Amino acid sequence: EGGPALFQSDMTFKIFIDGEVNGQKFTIVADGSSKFPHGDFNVHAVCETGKLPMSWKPICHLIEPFFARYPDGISHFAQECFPEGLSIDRTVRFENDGTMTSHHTYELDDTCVVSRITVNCDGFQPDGPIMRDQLVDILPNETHMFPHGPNAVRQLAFIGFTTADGGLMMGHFDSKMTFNGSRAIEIPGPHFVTIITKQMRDTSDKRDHVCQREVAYAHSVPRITSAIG
Amino acid sequence: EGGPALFQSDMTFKIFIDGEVNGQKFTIVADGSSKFPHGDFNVHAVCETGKLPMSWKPICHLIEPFFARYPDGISHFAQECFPEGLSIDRTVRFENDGTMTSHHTYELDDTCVVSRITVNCDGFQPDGPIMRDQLVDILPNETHMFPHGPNAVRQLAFIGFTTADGGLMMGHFDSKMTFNGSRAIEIPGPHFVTIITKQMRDTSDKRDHVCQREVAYAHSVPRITSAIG
Repeated sequence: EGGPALFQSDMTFKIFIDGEVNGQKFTIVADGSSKFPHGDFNVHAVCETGKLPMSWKPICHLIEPFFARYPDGISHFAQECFPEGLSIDRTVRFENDGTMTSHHTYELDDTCVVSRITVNCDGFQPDGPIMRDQLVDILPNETHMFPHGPNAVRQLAFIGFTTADGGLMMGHFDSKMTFNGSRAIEIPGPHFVTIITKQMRDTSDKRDHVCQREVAYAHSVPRITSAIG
Repeated sequence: EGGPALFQSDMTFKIFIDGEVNGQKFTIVADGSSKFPHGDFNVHAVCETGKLPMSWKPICHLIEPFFARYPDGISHFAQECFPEGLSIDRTVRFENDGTMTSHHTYELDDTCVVSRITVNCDGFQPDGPIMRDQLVDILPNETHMFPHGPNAVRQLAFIGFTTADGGLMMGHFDSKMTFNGSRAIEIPGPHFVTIITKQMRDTSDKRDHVCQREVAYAHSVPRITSAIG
């Protein structure tokens, strides 16, 4: 084969982000380590226009669904999209603040994964927690995956960020992964992917950047057999 | 504060819902039971105005967060809420359909929680799957519970329902649970409550009713410390 067959070796991956936020175009390149059976992987990403013009927090999701660990019995869409690869459209709407809108595309490089991304960030508060970099932590979460028509899936998530003064900035994440190819592909039934993420600027680098860790795995949930028995 | 002490016995509950949908009033009354350790309780619901004019499925979250089994280490906020009690303001925005707005008060009467709810459902598509009773089941979810101000927690969820043509009706659920008391109560950290829900008709009760079983348990997700391993 195959699709998930391709993913049984250890893996590297490459991320070319080409973003902007309220005007300031920037470029971010990152590259990647994920060891079979995946589920746990770290990213080094380097801001190539020197300094990043806003927080690195909201970048987390931008910097690899195929690397989530799936149990047998839940079909691994993101992995089955290969080799044809997949695209992603995604909005994240932060309350009383801005909206990221990414478009990602992905290509397999026999055992590498090239990821090429546009992201616009607009209507954002320049005085707010993302620009003033008042974003303390990134709450873990149970993202919801749903079958989206014949060749895609949808990922819905609430992304929690803790504010300087110990509040909460809530983001609404709506993301659609679509298979590029023409052949048939199984759309898994409704499930979840748990995503746990830790971020930080690798203190030994002259150029703005960060290291990032993510644990991410799929599960389903109980079924009820009857409403009395 | 001695609220969780109270819930250490087997309780009952009674619910009065005053509803309207597309300008047509309806009333639902419910009762049920939740034996310690709780988290798997059932409710018998009856429409007091004859025939309900919409699917029963979307009524599910209306007919008891204090009956979610928590584990130690997470404050079980809806339980700390007594003896005083708690209220909920909840909105469910359905994709391309209407909104359900509800206000709930909860009172404890010895070992009975009495619930009083007014809900308004507006802008619902008359030929839609909700008004045409074409919802077929309810998808299990992972609500996300966040602490909110000094007196409240916020609950956020994707509540989906399978329609009869096997598509998906998706609700954006946003709920604020407020402590009615003037003391200070412990505001738990960000966690989750998993909810599984199933409805069935008891064929002995000739009235318009549902029996609804719910499995609900809170859990939190371990927060990675090393950005390494």
